Amino acid sequence: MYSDQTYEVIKNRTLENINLDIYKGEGSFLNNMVSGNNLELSKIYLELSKMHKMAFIQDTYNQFLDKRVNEFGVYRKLGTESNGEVEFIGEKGTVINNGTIISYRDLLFVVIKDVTIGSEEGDNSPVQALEVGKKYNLPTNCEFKLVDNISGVTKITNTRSFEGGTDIETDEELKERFYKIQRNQATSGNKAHYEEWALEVDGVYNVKVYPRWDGPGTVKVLIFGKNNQAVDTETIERCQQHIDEEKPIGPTITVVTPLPIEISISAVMKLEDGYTLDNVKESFLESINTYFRDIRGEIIYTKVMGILINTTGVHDLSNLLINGSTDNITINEDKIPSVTTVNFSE
Amino acid sequence: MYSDQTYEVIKNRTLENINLDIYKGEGSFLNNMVSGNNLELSKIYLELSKMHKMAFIQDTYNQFLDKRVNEFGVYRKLGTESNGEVEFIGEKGTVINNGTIISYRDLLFVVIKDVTIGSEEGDNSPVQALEVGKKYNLPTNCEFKLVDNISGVTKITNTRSFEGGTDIETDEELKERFYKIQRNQATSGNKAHYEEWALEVDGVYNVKVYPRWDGPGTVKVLIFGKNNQAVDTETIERCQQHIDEEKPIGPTITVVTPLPIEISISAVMKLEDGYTLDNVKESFLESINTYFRDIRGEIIYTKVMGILINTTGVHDLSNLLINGSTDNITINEDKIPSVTTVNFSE
Amino acid sequence: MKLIDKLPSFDRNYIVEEIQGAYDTELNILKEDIDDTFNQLFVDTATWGLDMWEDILCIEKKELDFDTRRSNIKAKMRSRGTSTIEVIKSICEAYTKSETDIKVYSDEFTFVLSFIANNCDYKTLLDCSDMIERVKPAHLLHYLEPII
Repeated sequence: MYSDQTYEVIKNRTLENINLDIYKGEGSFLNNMVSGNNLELSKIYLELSKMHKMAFIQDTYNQFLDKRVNEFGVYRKLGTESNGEVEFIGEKGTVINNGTIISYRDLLFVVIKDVTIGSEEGDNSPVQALEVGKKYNLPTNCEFKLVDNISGVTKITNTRSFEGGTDIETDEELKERFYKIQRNQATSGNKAHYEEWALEVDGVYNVKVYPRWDGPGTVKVLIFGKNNQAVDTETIERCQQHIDEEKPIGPTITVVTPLPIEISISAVMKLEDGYTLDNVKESFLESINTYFRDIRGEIIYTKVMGILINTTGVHDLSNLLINGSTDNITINEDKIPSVTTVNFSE
Repeated sequence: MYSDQTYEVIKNRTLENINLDIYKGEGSFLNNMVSGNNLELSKIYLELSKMHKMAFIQDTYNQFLDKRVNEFGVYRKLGTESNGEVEFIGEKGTVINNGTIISYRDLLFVVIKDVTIGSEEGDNSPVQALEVGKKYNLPTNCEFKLVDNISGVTKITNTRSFEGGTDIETDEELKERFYKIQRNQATSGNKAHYEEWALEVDGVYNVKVYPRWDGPGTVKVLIFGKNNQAVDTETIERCQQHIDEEKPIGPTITVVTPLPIEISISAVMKLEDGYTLDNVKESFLESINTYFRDIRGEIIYTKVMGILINTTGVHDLSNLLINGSTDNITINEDKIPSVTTVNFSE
Repeated sequence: MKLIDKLPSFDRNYIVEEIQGAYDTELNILKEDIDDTFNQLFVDTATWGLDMWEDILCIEKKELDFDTRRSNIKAKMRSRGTSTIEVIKSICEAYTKSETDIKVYSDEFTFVLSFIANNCDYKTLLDCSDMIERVKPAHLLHYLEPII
């Protein structure tokens, strides 16, 4: 191909193309024109080889990828600026106006709202990164410094880690994203397609779909908030409207929120020395709350009493009763145990 | 414009651009070098035109075609290998380890399950084809040979035919898929979308969709292989389960394949000199097979018996009956003619 | 201009220069041809190439201006019909020039279109219904109802 086509090869080819009495000689004037044209033609061959690659969907550049995705209607992500809140410590009554820039090392951060040291609202003010990037996502407790000294301001530190700083999307990321988009398109009523739109709601984390719950075409949408806790009613409403904005033709949609199950417990236990009823009560309730957060399936009475005895301050235990029974209690779907009654006696 | 400039026009233009008192004489070495440089110029312009062609892929299938098709989300389906089970016959107690190499004719196969002859597990072990293609879809009772010499083994044969060997994709087939998609307009939950879904699975070449065949939420899907041929039930199952993966939930999917129409031939004909019954029977079988490949609508008695009289070795014929009659029979949908009985005599 | 620079000292006279200048002008023509072809490679920069772009798209029509060619190409690819009922309902209302309500039973899979018969005529109603069935899911059954 064009790699085979070179200065020497095309030069000899052109020399053969000419039927002339002049013997071919190095440095001849006619040889000079032929050699110059062949050099520029070889350069043009290299350019053609390059525009092979530049015309492809892959191995594009910033402008090339931009044009391709604009033809596809896709747009690359420039990233987002980091956002956090810092604390200003210094002379009381000092007013830090909006637009003030605080520098941590070489990083530059700007204060959004006015903050007064010693004010009733406090000395905490949200601070946004001047530019996008992971480097702007500063951790907690960073000693920010004013670029411009302000009288009355001494120490600037963030009580929370800076977040929201996202980097510039790379070409490969956008290429793979576009390839996935073309590969997987929105369908009418696929479980994954419908569930993804529900996943866009911030409040909910886990989404489940129960089709045929009320006959053909009937879809029962099941949602789960933070660690499968029930979200607020307004969150349910906004999720319902959102999924209706993307729902297929003629579906019946019901959003189901997780339910809590109250738990009442009672036992007659012996407490270890130096420990009171309140301490063992709080420790065991925290432990059993963790267990409820991790319990899969139904309740295990033996596991409950095991976490009870393993709790510090339990000399011995007896007469353990949960919800009026000592048997294993079945947990149904969308039901999470909730600690409500703790009847502990020594 | 690459096509705008041609060899002789630019040759004359270059000659005119030379402004010298030297007369421009034909046959001169100067004219000869202009001719050679213009020859290289025509080569580079033609190559630029070919570059434009390769960029548009109006003809001359290229890698550009594959990449542009991948841009539109369509991707080549490589295919699958044939599957089956073989019987090991030989000395009792011999163990045929997994991965054993067996060759029947040119094709090569691999043992999938470690089988011991004489064990309670039986002498039958699954075998999968080592390459993608329909040739590996071996029929039943085929004998297989050990590539490696194993003591105590005598015969290897398959109790059933081998299936699952979908053919490898061809560039023309992908081009036709892309073009028919270009006329199509897939929509989330659409009949054309369902047709595309069916076309996705290998072995599916012709797709028929029937909406409301039974009414409310009822889907009737009819598929065809190459040249409107029936497909294996495994392919049907794969296609229907894939559709169910992508289909909206609630519709009733129904996928079927064409079935043959049996035909029996009875006739008395005068054998030609130097021709036997088997030869003319085989020749007419080939003729009727290619005619059935080319047939559409109904079988025409006159056409069949006229292609019989035109067959080599056929002098005169009489009392020709198709299924005992001389009447044209309609070839319905998802139905193809099938030759069952051939009765020729003198 | 480049060749004469590459040319030797003894070839600095006009007799040598004329051929090199003519060839340099020709190669300038060739390089602007390369530029034009590279523009033709990209669909946005390609003006005359938009026709066989549409031919690749397998849609053919006489066209006025290249901007509309690019717009039609962008519309042709992607632009998937939404599964939302509202978009299709709006299109149906635009065809019929009358509002349409939906009484859909997922158990029945039944779709119904109600519209004033006076607003929309027979032929355009049939065309709109054919377009709907082209877009509407095959399993779902739709019905157009004219209001007397």
